[PDB]
Amino acid sequence: TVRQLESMIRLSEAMARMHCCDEVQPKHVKEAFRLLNKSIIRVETPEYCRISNLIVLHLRKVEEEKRSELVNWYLKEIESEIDSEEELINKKRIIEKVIHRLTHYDHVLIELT
Amino acid sequence: SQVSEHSIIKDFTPEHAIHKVLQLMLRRGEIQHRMQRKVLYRLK
Repeated sequence: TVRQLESMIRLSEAMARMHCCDEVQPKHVKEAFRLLNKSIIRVETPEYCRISNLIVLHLRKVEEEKRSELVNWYLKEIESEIDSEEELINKKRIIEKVIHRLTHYDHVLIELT
Repeated sequence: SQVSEHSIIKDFTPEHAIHKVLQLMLRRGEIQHRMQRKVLYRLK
């Protein structure tokens, strides 16, 4: 939030005050940012690349505004860039996951990316 | 379609009530009833 910005200002001032400086140089700001960024931890959940798939395909379904045509239109549209006979089963598996955890009624009305 | 909602009126053998009950179902939840209106209404 913006409180992180004020924390960065405070930390950079302290970093300068440590070196008995009369004005904050960008090295102090760099150290304050580095410390603040390093403190914040990534939340690890058990593959997690699937959210990349969900966002990229939900975006396309948003752009377009049955299952039969639309399912395989999805199972072509994301295959347009990298060759594999093995990520199709992956995409259909995650699509089934999304169907049966109620994120697809073909792009339910109440779902924010 | 709403005309199908009238066909199910005919085969059972009122418009205000048939629309009111579906209208309540629309605020009831999400499954099988939002999905018939969420796209038909926007496509008219």
